Amino acid sequence: ESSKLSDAGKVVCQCGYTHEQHLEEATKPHTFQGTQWDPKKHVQEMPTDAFGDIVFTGLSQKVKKYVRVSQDTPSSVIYHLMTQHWGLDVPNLLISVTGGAKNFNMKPRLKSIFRRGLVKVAQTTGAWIITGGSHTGVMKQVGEAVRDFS
Amino acid sequence: WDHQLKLAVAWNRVDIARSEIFMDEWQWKPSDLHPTMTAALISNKPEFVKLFLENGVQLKEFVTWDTLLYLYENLD
Repeated sequence: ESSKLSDAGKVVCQCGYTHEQHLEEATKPHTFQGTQWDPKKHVQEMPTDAFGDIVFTGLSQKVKKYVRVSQDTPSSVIYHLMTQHWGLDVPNLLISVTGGAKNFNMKPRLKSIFRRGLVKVAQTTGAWIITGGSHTGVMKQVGEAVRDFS
Repeated sequence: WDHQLKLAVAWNRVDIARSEIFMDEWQWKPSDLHPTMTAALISNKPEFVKLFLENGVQLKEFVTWDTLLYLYENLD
């Protein structure tokens, strides 16, 4: 149990994911109720089942792939997955765009360069746009600049 | 962002409808434009139709039974 109770999440054992505690099973003493449980010793690995596809309800009509992956995973397994089981060929350019997510302010000249040049470099070389997945900020500009070109 | 589009329907000016009230953070929730898509379809005003098509107004679930019943009561 965490000393600092969260906002409406006071029942949280320093992680509080979905339970009165931070556990998906019985919160047994396990013969040792170690205070400040180490992530290496407390957290374990279960096989994944949260894979599949997603379709946004009414926002779009195409299908999108998604996979839930562990914190520590060899990159060979992920690459083999995306090549064989996802039908993605070897790329030619790997551009990684990152920036402010929640508090981002931009000038129109700044917006134009994303509107044009990133799309031009993406659609000629057949690059791979890799970025964070969230609904705020520069990644939203990237998403709109990639949907409007399509 | 609904009142601005209601006004922009009556302006008959596309670039003003595009230049500020479609460049900021537009809350998508595409059901907003159905009362505006109907006005654009009725007035004709055919140009706003395309503009709303770039913004994800998919016609497959936009056209309801009651929407078409209302549309057919406003013929030329």
